[PDB]
Amino acid sequence: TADELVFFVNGKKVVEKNADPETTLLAYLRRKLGLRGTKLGCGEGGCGACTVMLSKYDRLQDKIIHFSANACLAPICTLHHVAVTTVEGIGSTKTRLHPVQERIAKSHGSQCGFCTPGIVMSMYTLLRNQPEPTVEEIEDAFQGNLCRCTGYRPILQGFRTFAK
Amino acid sequence: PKQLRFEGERVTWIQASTLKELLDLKAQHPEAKLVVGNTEIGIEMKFKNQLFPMIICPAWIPELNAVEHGPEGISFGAACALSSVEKTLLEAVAKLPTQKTEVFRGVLEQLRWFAGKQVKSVASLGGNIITASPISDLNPVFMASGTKLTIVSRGTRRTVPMDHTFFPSYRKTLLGPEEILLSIEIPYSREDEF
Amino acid sequence: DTVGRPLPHLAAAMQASGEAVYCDDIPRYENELFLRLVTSTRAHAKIKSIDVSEAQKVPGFVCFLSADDIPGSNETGLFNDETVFAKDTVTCVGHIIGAVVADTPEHAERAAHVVKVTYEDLPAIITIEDAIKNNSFYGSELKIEKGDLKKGFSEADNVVSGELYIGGQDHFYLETHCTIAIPKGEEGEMELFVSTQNAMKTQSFVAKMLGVPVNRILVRVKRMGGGFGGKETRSTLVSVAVALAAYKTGHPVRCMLDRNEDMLITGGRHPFLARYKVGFMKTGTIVALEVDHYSNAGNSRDLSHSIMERALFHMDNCYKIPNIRGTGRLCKTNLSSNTAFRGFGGPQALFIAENWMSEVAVTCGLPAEEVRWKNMYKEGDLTHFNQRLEGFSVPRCWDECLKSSQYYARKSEVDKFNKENCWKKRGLCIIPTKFGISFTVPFLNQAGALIHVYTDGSVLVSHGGTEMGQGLHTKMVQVASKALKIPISKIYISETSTNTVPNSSPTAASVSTDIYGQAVYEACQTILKRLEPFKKKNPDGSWEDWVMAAYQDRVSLSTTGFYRTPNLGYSFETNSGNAFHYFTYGVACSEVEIDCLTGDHKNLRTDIVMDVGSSLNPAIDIGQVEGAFVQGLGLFTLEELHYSPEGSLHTRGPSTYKIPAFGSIPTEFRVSLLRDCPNKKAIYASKAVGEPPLFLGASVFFAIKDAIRAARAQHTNNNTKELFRLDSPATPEKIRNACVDKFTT
Amino acid sequence: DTVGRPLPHLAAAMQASGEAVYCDDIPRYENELFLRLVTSTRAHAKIKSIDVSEAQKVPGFVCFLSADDIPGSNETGLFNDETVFAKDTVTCVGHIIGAVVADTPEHAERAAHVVKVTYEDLPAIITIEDAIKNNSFYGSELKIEKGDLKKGFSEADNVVSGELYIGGQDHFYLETHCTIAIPKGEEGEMELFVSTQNAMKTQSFVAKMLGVPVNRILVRVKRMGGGFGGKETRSTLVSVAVALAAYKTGHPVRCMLDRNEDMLITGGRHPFLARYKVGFMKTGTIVALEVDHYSNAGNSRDLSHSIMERALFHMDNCYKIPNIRGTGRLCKTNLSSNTAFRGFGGPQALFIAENWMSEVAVTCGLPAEEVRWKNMYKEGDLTHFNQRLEGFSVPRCWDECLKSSQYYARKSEVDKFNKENCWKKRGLCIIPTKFGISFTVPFLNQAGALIHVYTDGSVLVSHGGTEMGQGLHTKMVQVASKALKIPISKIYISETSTNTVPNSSPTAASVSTDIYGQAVYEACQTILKRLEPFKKKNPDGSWEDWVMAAYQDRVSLSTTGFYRTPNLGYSFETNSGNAFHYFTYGVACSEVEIDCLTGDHKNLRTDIVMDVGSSLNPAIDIGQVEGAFVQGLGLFTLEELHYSPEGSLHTRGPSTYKIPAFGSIPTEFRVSLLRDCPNKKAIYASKAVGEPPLFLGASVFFAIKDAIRAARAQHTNNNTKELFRLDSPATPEKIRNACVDKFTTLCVTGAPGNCK
Ligand SMILES: Cc1cc2nc3c(=O)[nH]c(=O)nc-3n(C[C@H](O)[C@H](O)[C@H](O)COP(=O)(O)OP(=O)(O)OC[C@H]3O[C@@H](n4cnc5c(N)ncnc54)[C@H](O)[C@@H]3O)c2cc1C
Ligand SMILES: Nc1nc2c(c(=O)[nH]1)N[C@H]1C(S)=C(S)[C@@H](COP(=O)(O)O)O[C@H]1N2
Ligand SMILES: Nc1nc2c(c(=O)[nH]1)N[C@H]1C(S)=C(S)[C@@H](COP(=O)(O)O)O[C@H]1N2
Ligand SMILES: O=c1c(O)c(-c2ccc(O)c(O)c2)oc2cc(O)cc(O)c12
Ligand SMILES: O=c1c(O)c(-c2ccc(O)c(O)c2)oc2cc(O)cc(O)c12
Ligand code: MOS
Ligand code: MOS
Ligand code: FES
Ligand code: FES
Repeated sequence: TADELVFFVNGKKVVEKNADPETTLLAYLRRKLGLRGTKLGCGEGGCGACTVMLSKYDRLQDKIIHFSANACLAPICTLHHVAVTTVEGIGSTKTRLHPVQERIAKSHGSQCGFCTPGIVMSMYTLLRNQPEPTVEEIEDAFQGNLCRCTGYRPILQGFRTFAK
Repeated sequence: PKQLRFEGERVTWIQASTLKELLDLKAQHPEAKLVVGNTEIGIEMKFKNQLFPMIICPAWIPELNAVEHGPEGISFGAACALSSVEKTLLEAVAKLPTQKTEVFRGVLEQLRWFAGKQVKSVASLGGNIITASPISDLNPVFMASGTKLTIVSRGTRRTVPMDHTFFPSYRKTLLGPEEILLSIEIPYSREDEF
Repeated sequence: DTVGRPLPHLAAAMQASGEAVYCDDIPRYENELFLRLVTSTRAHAKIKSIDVSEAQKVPGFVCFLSADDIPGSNETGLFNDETVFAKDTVTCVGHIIGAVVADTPEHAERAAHVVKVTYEDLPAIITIEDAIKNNSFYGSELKIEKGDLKKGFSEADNVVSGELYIGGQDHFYLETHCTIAIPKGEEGEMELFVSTQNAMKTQSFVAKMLGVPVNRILVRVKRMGGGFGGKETRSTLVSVAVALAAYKTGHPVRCMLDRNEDMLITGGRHPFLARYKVGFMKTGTIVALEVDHYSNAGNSRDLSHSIMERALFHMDNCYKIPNIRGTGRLCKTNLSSNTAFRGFGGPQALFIAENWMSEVAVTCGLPAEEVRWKNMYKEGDLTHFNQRLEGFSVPRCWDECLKSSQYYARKSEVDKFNKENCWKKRGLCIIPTKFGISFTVPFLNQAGALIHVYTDGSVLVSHGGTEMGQGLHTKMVQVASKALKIPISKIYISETSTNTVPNSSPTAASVSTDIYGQAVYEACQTILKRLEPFKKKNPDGSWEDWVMAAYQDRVSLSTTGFYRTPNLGYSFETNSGNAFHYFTYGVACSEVEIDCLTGDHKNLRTDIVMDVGSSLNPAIDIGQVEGAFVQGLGLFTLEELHYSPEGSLHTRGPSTYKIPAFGSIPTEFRVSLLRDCPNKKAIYASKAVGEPPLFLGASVFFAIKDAIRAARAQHTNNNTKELFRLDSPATPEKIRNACVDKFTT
Repeated sequence: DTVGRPLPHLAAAMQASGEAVYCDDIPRYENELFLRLVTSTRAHAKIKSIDVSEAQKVPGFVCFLSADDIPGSNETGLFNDETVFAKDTVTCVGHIIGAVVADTPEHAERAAHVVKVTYEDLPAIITIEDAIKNNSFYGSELKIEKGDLKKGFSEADNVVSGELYIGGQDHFYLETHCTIAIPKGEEGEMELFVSTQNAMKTQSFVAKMLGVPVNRILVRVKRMGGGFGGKETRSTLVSVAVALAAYKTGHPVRCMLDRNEDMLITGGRHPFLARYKVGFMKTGTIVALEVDHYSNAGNSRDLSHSIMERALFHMDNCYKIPNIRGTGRLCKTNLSSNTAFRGFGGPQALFIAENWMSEVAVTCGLPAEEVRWKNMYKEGDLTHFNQRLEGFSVPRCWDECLKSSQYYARKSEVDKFNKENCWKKRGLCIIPTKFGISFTVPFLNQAGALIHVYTDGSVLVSHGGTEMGQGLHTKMVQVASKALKIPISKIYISETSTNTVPNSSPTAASVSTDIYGQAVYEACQTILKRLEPFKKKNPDGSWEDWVMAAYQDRVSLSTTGFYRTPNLGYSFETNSGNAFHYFTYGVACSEVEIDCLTGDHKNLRTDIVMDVGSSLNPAIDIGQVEGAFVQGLGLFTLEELHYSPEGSLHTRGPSTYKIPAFGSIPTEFRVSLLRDCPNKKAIYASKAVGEPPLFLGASVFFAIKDAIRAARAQHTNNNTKELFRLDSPATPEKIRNACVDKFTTLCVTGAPGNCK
């Protein structure tokens, strides 16, 4: 009666045999897959704590496209044949940090740390599309990401390092 | 690319693979909700406690995703993400005389501090239009410009410029039960038109 | 020795990789259930019936819980004036009536929505104005008075009088309230994982609720994704309900609030109303001041009394006022009980002070910097509460900020912009602050630590303070590393827990570094003394060899450390005794451009000079200054909570409540820490930094007022010495309407 | 004040309701995995291959772990002579090679069974005699010598020499080894819930294997379902493997051993072989003693050296012996490494001692009680290691036990039974014991506590000791209550953990009550001193009032306590300095009947009088005497481990290893604690009780030997002074074989043979 949902998370095949249409990707990542890096901060698309990168072959444009999305509003049933990247998909203190992770950490851009994965994924996405962005492109990537702790200055300053 | 069916506790979701499936499904289930970005429907279900037991996702259909540059304007499929509309319009603005891009520029101003990249990469054009919020930032531009809407049902087809009559009352638009919004032509501006 | 070095936050790398564990990231037990609060939709009403029929049909529904289920006691809250679960009557929208427990959080959400309550509405009191009209107050009038008021006013060249309102603020910690409760099944024992700044009250309120000794309850706090005062007491609303569910079911139970629930239920900063009368000389010299403060406390006392006390202690800001009377009252209303929010009543009182100070300057037609400077305290001065200002560094901060911000040159250029522009105006203001350091309740100024050295020489530090992003654990590691004379890599802090350090004060009042720093230091000293003989026996040996020798000689490598802040004890009866240990000082200068036609504005540049003594960590301390400043900029310019007339909150998420974004911060944002200003009163000459910078946010508000003043001087009745009321927050609505023109008319 | 009152074990109601939580009772995390050890089936071989292909096919299989997976160190054990996982060579049948991880314990089991190992055998050494022949020892000979042996042997009227073997013992704690390891995923942090007596070593060994500082590892112990020494070090064989699986998978992982795995892998009591020579007078007075002890240590050092030191310290039992030389050697063998077991080498050496003493009395043809009494130390005598016996109470225990057991009248009745019965005989023996109290390693005699008083006046006590059934926590609450002068209902102990009290010694040597008692008492004095000003201000107020006033005055209600046992430090080079703080004493009289035709026997009556100073809790202490005695009755009579010639344990469950049962205990079983003998040296005048009474179970062995002697006077010969060897345990086989008669000899078939 019911079809299989197949997607990928951090390079790994996820085969959901009983997808519920109501299930969000945030719920799936956190509570089925056990990938708790992606956070719930509002559930209404306004804070970006739940930011992940989505990737797919665009039949029209021909290429693979990469973009950021709020996992709190993404129904898993929209993700058939899509590839999800989370904060744990890009680097780890157990293996090696991604440069985006190192620089936000070392630049004092993370205080309580709850917005950090979301902002990391916003910057990371930007770099997957534009490896040499401008300062303006950098500020722009974060219009969907809130931080209550840092006053934002350190985050931009650490990421400015990626421009020119 | 084929039609997928998912079944949960309260909701049935059908991923339509072709325009025909969509129109057939919408005829069979006039009340079905069409989800693309889910940035409206996910909010109505969580926060207004609405239940929509039948959902059709048309995001896969090539016709709802087509960007078409014509003599009169640029046509976007209804499922085109707002970031795609933005990028297409930013590309047209940099290439065309200023006198042909007054409307594109207005659309782009409304899109500027409109949410963030995450919402704009998944929010559809058709979604913002048919939602018909009193505070939609795009509907007033589309209305003021007479942006043309191609509306389609099983068999029938029409193209109406958006005018005041398109929004009769609270959160309602002038489409019949079996109809969907297919594409949206945003016009080039004319000489002596600002 | 890293003390004074910009060592990054110890957890930042793991925070960036998504490896740092917050409460809801803890894995679930196989049998773990989920709780969701069922809450009042009425501001004031009798509960007639509760019907759970529909909830019971939801898949995975376990139970509904209410006051009848509680084994111990339904009375809770700091002053024992709250219910855990409301019984006959609700007293605010958001008031907790019960909870559903289900097998998934989605099922608990669904079941909770379908719980049907029947009410009989009773008449409600929502506004401060309503509360005053009904004499609906908690306790009696608070008052600080000094000098002779009916002498000062007799003597004053002029007076200014008026009324000012300042709206509240939601904490908007990125991680909302969260508790996991694990029932052990033996002797009422329960272990709780909680996002709270107050593991002591959590522990005590759970035990009281359950009817069980406090020794049965273990509360553990790894870290919070922000607290800001909001998890200092209101975290128990979730914790106690979760404990009850664990007790009833015998299963582990968790709850993390959705943002909308959190905004409605858990309280925010106190809104303040002030009526004031200031008397002054033609010179701008203040001669008398009378201020009556009113806070909107909501539907319980909570911390409201202490928040008003702090307000009263700061109604002077940095100004000497010979004759002064301040009063405070706490308004009892049908709103969620309001609570601690970074600043704790100080920013409200300081804002009231800068508001009239700004009106004094306008009335006298003098430059604002001149009137502020001429009224400033001097070194050795006493405050209105009769405490001496020792090491009063505002004059240095002021002078250095003026110089480095190029204030006088840019003031010229602001004036040029204003004469050259019709529908956009620039403003520029420079503001000081002082903020007193200590809990104003003397008994909270105590701190414990517990340190173990294991036989490999690695050190485990435990102290009563919690980490919420402020880098307290980092600072304690730098302290211990310096005190033990070993590198930081040998030292670890895992968590805060009631079984390692009991009876701890909430992590609050900006004093945590000072007091836990001292506790940690004393414990380290004890360790060094015990190790000293072994050092002498093996002088060219290593830390590891010394520890192992001490171990084998049966010398204990475990110790407590304790600190009690000396010489605190202010009396409202005698208007004497120190209320604070010392003060933290700062000055900010901010420039804005407003859009006269839209009420929008752009923050152009801000320069801050802050006295934090000798910083333990300049990077953390600057980070604290910038964070606090931006929270203050949000309080005064962006964030607005809005209620229906029936008292129900409208603004319940980031789409209707705007905290500062990446684009809200000043384009040029400079922060310097005052150099060569050691503080004899705290650990390693440092000073508390967490809360004192927030009020500097007001510099953006007074820059806005300055720009509105220019817009009015262009388009309305032209009196240079014309005053108008601008409440906080200065939103686009208020800014626009105040720019009276041919369109507003 | 409940000290001296028979307060039930505080967890007893919860144990009877099934509400008390042991390690495997803890709920599983949603993602929690299960581990099963993979173990050697050869005594001594090269590992040529491990094949996991069939295990990989088992539903739920996660991974196979071996030495290559370890991030830090594969070198473990108390003396660093073990591997976590064996790499190239195995050195005993239970030797851990790797582990399977799966999604259920049934799937872990299934997959482990089907892991195939290829070996090339090497020359194995299994028995003590194998090890002696091959010179296979750990370390060099241990020795205590006093007086002049040549002189002693010359003055002797009689000399008896011989050899004696005592078999080992499996702990048989009802709860087997169990660990849950929870990896936090930050900074190498791990939290382990473990059935262990030694949280400190667990924490260290896990840290060591992971290559992370000790401060990252938290070990918590609520309670054990029995320990008996077997959880003092061998618990880490399971803990470290589970930690590795947790590290590697990032999931919570647990393992609880099946009984058969536990008996095979985790080691038991040391079997001892003794070669002895005693010189005595025709009076029964001992003048010279020479004993060489050899223990079977198995395939690592573990606690073997300390166990042998304790054996030498007890080779005198309660007897003054002017000229004495005891040596000990540890045999290095291809068996699972043997470990602590209640008594810790004491029972083996005390058994050896009672054996030659029993033969002295037979040689002299004197009553055994008389020979024991004559040779007994007196108050203030020095031991062979030159410690003074102060407060030597065996004389008192002996007299009261003789009287209360009606020994002399019962001796007549046993003689009358033996005169009237041909194929059944009764035996009766009375035996003393002394047991030294302290760790013989001086640095372990240290203890910490941490006490918090909360603002409601409730008190949380934490100390370094672990509860394994002995009622340590019960006793620590009774102590804290008396010290603080508050009811016990105000005090609580939750568990033992390394983040509350660090660097704890293992819960062992019977000294826990003594040393944690003192640490708790000192913490309590500290609290009392801080509350004293408030009590003075409000002398008629409540505990709760004083506590709140102290909190409000910013006086800390949290403190450590620590105790370090004074004046300890014995030197083998000088044969001098105190090895022990004091001694616990006791006497047991036991009566048995044997069936000379089958070897079966019945325990008829046992009387015990034990000196436990002024008991903190007579109900708990009487419980300990009874429990320890029954374990000794098991050691000496019932319990027998048995191996294939290739070194493979045959006896791996209750069907083939018989611990005492309800039906095993003496029909009349009486225990008395000696009255009015306060012990000045320990907490509230009490004495250690854990281990001291276990040797008293030998009274049953020596009653059996007495009965056999009767059987032999009946049917085997007429030599009244014959000394036959009877090894421990005296199982049916050994008893039956020793009653030489017409059936053992086959004379009943018409053949000639060696009976009368
Ligand atoms: C945090 C955030 C910020 C936002 N800010 C703004 C803002 O500033 N200004 C603004 O105007 N909006 C804003 N929005 C709304 C956003 O623009 C709309 O939510 C979005 O365009 C809806 O598109 P969707 O694809 O996500 O719709 P969905 O949620 O998937 O569907 C929305 C509605 O459109 C209907 N629909 C979709 N396609 C068709 C079709 N082709 N034919 C007929 N009906 C169709 C659906 O049935 C449904 O009723 C914001 C939303 C979020 C979450
Ligand atoms: N990142 C961050 N900084 C913060 C807070 C917070 O929750 N997160 N709370 C503030 C408040 S309300 C106080 S009182 C101080 C408390 O911490 P301290 O005493 O360690 O400075 O930190 C401040 N800075
Ligand atoms: N019920 C019970 N009693 C027991 C044990 C045990 O595991 N269970 N272990 C024994 C051993 S081996 C010792 S050393 C002591 C240790 O406890 P103590 O130091 O508190 O006497 O308890 C003894 N009594
Ligand atoms: O955070 C604070 C707090 O909690 C309390 C308080 C007061 C009475 C109580 O009974 C209690 O538990 C707490 O006082 C304060 C006083 C300050 O000057 C500043 C603070 O930040 C706090
Ligand atoms: O149980 C015991 C034990 O653990 C050790 C020991 C020895 C060396 C070590 O390095 C170590 O960690 C422990 O000695 C003991 C000595 C005794 O007389 C009695 C005991 O019961 C123990
Ligand atoms: O004192 Mo901060 O928690 S308001
Ligand atoms: O010393 Mo007991 O653990 S054998
Ligand atoms: S949780 Fe806030 S945007 Fe998804
Ligand atoms: S670091 Fe706390 S919300 Fe960003």
